[PDB]
Amino acid sequence: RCDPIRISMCQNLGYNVTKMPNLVGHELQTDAELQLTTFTPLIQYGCSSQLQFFLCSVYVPMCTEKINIPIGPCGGMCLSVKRRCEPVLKEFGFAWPESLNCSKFPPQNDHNHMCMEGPGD
Ligand SMILES: *[C@@H]1O[C@H](CO)[C@@H](O[C@@H]2O[C@H](CO)[C@@H](O)[C@H](O)[C@H]2NC(C)=O)[C@H](O)[C@H]1NC(C)=O
Ligand SMILES: *[C@@H]1O[C@H](CO)[C@@H](O)[C@H](O)[C@H]1NC(C)=O
Repeated sequence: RCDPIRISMCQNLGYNVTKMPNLVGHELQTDAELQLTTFTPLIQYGCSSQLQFFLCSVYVPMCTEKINIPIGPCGGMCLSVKRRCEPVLKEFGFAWPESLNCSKFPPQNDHNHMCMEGPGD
């Protein structure tokens, strides 16, 4: 039921299996890996120690046999990462993309919603 993560920048997270489609709409890991390259300057810059985990959690979200939904990031981590990384996008004339809008993620790991919050699987 769950597929291993083929994306190289996503291979050290604490989980290693996923299920497409991801939280951005890709059916294929390979398309997600291509789109991920857009962010490598940001990752290289080091605006947030959580950026890689956050992007991987969105582009290649955690799958488990016990759960029928992709498990993505919590809104809290998204807001934290946005706070640190959006300034870098903006100084270069870009913006925090709509597809990473922090509203589309659950606010906290509830018993009413599941999401990840740190580099914790
Ligand atoms: C981010 O996502 C949120 C949640 O969908 C958006 O909030 C809605 O935005 C639309 C478009 O203007 C409004 O019609 C709704 O009334 C908004 N809902 C709420 C609760 O604010 C938001 O527009 C998106 N963009 C940003 C930058 O936050
Ligand atoms: C995936 O990662 C976990 C983390 O400890 C490891 O125990 C498991 O053997 C790994 N499996 C694969 C297929 O990478």
